[PDB]
Amino acid sequence: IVGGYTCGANTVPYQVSLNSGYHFCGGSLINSQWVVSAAHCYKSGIQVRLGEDNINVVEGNEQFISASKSIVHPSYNSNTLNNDIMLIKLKSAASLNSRVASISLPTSCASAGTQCLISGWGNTKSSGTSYPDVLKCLKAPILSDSSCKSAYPGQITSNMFCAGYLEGGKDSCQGDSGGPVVCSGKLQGIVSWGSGCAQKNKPGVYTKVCNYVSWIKQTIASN
Ligand SMILES: COc1ccccc1-c1cc([C@@H](CC(=O)[O-])C(=O)[O-])cc(-c2nc3cc(C(N)=[NH2+])ccc3[nH]2)c1[O-]
Ligand SMILES: [Ca+2]
Repeated sequence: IVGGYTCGANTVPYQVSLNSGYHFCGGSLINSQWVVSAAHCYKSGIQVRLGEDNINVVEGNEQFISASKSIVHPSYNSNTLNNDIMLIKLKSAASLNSRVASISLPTSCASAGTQCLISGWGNTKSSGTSYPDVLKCLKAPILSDSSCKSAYPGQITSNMFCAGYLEGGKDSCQGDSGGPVVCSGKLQGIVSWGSGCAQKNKPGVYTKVCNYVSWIKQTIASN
């Protein structure tokens, strides 16, 4: 997250770190046994780390659980990143509490202008890598479709939306992929891609979760 601030330990109880010997992507806890993340963060040997804050020190409240299965959306296209969503079922349920809680799925899509909270342990620099130890937060609005399409002509599908700042300096970045974009207490987006990080006129692009609600529910139901 570039241009963000320290969230404060466990202030974002639904955030998870996907670890394969190191933190590589974020994710959102949606029920005690399932997490939603991005399809391009898929790999085997994933351990889900809940209740985290400083990812390099155990401080307490952390729960490490291996993933049972990862279900990448069947229509996920790696070249366009269309349908960049994945469900990971945990080997055992997490114990929910105030530091580990699920987030709600939406009932409507959100409008441009809605303000959301984006978090992650991704790069904090737009030029070079600087990965933090604690969770970073950023408040960003959803942009209109015309501003999104002007920024990325021919690269935005109806399963994506843009959020951020056209002037640059504040944005999500690599390492943040798979994590949450929460607006009015609902999971509306998944950190997916962007051109560089926090570059002028190149906002973050997010998976439009409201379009996968029925799929999430059905897929969780049948598994
Ligand atoms: C397939 O790529 C990945 C697989 C697993 C984990 C991260 C990535 C991933 C990789 C890479 C690097 C790879 C490198 O240089 O090492 C690449 O290909 O540009 C970038 C991202 C990434 N960039 C991002 C930029 C933004 C943004 N708001 N501007 C948001 C999410 C991003 N995720 C990103 O999500
Ligand atoms: Ca820790």
